[PDB]
Amino acid sequence: ARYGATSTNPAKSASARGSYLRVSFKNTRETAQAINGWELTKAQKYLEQVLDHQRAIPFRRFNSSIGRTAQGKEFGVTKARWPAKSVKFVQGLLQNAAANAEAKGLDATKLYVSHIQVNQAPKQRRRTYRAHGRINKYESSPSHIELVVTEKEE
Amino acid sequence: ANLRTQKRLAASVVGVGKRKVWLDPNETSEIAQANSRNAIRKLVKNGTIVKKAVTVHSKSRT
Amino acid sequence: GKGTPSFGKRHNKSHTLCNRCGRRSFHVQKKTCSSCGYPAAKTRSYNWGAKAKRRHTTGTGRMRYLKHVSRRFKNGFQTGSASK
Amino acid sequence: RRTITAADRRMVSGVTEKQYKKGMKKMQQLEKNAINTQIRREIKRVNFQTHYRDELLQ
Amino acid sequence: AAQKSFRIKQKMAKAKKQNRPLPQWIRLRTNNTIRYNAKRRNWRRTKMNI
RNA sequence: CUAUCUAGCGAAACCACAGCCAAGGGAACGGGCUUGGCAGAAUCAGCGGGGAAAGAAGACCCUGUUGAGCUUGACUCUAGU
RNA sequence: AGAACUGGUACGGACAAGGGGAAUCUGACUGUCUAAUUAAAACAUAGCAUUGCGAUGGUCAGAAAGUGAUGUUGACGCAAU
RNA sequence: GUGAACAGCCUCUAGUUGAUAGAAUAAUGUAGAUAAGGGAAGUCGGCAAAAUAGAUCCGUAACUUCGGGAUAAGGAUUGGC
RNA sequence: CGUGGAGGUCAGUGACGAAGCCUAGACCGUAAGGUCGGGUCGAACGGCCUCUAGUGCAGAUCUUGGUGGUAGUAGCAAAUAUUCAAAUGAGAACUUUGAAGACUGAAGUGGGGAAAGGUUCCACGUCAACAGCAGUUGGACGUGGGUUAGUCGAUCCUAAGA
RNA sequence: AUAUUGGCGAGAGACCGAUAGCGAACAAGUACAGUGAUGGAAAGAUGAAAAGAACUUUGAAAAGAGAGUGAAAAAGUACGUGAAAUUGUUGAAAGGGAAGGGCAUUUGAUCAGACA
Ligand SMILES: [Zn+2]
Repeated sequence: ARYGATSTNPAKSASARGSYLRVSFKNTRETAQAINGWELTKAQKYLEQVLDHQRAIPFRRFNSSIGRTAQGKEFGVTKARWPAKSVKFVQGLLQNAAANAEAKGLDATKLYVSHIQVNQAPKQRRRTYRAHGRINKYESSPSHIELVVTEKEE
Repeated sequence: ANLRTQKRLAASVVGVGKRKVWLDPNETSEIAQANSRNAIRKLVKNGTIVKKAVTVHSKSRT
Repeated sequence: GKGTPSFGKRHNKSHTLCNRCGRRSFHVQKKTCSSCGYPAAKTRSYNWGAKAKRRHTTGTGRMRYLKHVSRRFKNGFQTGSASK
Repeated sequence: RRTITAADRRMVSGVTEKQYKKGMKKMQQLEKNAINTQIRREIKRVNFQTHYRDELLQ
Repeated sequence: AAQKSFRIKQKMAKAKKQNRPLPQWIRLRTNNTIRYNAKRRNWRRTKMNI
């Protein structure tokens, strides 16, 4: 139950974590940086809209040769994408963080995501077959996700 | 549930192939309990299952 | 071809199980095992197969009788009952 | 017409079907870890076809 | 084949007996490190040579 | 039907370090050195000029007190006869 | 097999289905081989010709044997071309 | 069933609906096509494509080992009632 | 200067924390490297005088192992093709039932075999992995069931041969 | 008297300490490939004792967050210590077609001598 870099008080903050989750990693980093610093109402409206094909997630770093879309225009960048598996794997953790927020007296009127990060999990390997009889590797890139919610104050 | 046992059995109990058995779309809470073979003859006589008739290949133009 | 279309024709066996050594080595078209020549008398022992002597040498398997001679020497090969 | 199931012998001698699920999950996770680390090695030393062709002459 | 001998059916009985997981109370023994069953095989991957 | 865009899954070649050019000398055709002209983030689809790009090319030529296939009235032998 | 009939002169109405001709090199023809770059004018082939040999023999194998192949053969035959 | 046909095409008994999908219709592609006029002027070279085709009747030359060449070349026809 | 061991010495240091590990914290030595403070950590370890050696790495198309960039990119395009309603389900382009639409078109995408495979056959339960997407489904996963011969085969003959 | 890298029983080491030592400290000549002769791996360390997490809550469940065990979850079976390449977070800073380096100094961070 060790978390990453947390600059908040650990008396007014609930926590959430998902380990060894088999989603992509380069998508979960982008989605988990789309929401860093948002309220837990507008964040969930956002992560309901991304599946509903408005307000795309911007791909900042892990973004080479992807296609351009218009809906990244509200975030400044022009490369945007809608990862519907990583949104479904993050929204469960936001819902879990709300249910841990309601078990400490933290009211849901002022919560926001303070510390959110992904991590390259142990790879889960498979094989694929190329020409001339050569086995190359073919692996999945799972992610650990850590997420601490806390309430804004003065 | 999953009636792929019963649609296999209903060709062996009737004599027509697999593609001609019409199961019932409304009584799947009852057909799914007819696991063994000798309950399917209690259902063909009940009319839960019906052998569909042979699709016509007429020869009249010939 | 000489590769993949000529690997499909491999179905009829040319080795079957041996009755002395028990591995799939009894040739059938001339009836002679290759890990120990079965219609011959002595097992196929070799000095250039120095690792192969360890795969079938003594001390390997059960030794239903040869792990008692060491103990049975030490009591003089004695007979008769134990005691009262 | 049975008073014996699969579970009847094993509920007495040790294991229990709730702890059996906490054993069956651990073997399939450890089978993954022993089949991951073999594919972490064989993919490097498998393209060494010792009788290759290199099918481009003229 | 389906017209097999008895030397093959003597061996496939042991091949059908040696295809099961490790018994679950083995791991509850005291000095037992046997986590999975390593010699376990199935017919898709490793053909036994007979 | 590809390609393009999206959901999911997602390897490899290659890789000192990285990439704007012209003249200059120079291992005799610089991405770097030296004078110059210049120079604005992240970039997507194409492209085949360059990277003397990438490959278990086909090469012609030589040295080695390096072999092998083969041929003879080479040397030295030998089965057979 | 035949005749009148009728049409947007269609008519093996899709499917299925020979391109043809005059000359030259080379191989007679049918066939076979370089599986995974060469299907040929190469090889094979029938035809023609030569040589050895009458059996205690011709040709050839075997380390040797009281051992073998041609030989369940004998010149209209076997062997080597 | 058409058809000479076990061709091709469609259909019955029997079986399957498996092969990642959605939107869009740019370049370049892989596959399948078409074209005014000219007809090899392309290119080492008619490479590739188009043409001819099934059946009946007429009609068939050099040469020839008299067996062939030969479906030679060149013409006309084809439905339904 | 340093490393692995060995003989002395420091009546050395140490669970009140020994080695190791990290630190754009400090000091010493021109350096080889030594010493201290902090965090982690939990059982051994140094100095000096000597002895001994499988003793010092950037390379060897180095060996073994691990991970990059390339990169969410190449792509996942032969075999004509899928659609609607309902059902269990947390969830259904993918499971099942119905309804349509098709295709294989009797040298079949049918019904049985021989080699070879070996329990995949079939039911119940289940989805961490596999089915290069999915999944409640499966040739996968867990546990049990199943092969009945006087005649059909082998056994009995002989070929080429051994 | 002599020999003995095999079998059996012992005793020791200025040897190696898991990429070393036999190929094998471990269900090793096993798993695995090959028709076959033969070829042949990887893989040791929770804690003193499992005291392996009762109970509550969110979730369909995998698990999460509390609570509890523990001297220690910075020891939770993926379990001593946990290095580097490599990666996420936050912080500091910088950036007109590379980045790094040398000499001097401004600025920003930190350390300092006591001369108490
Ligand atoms: Zn044998």
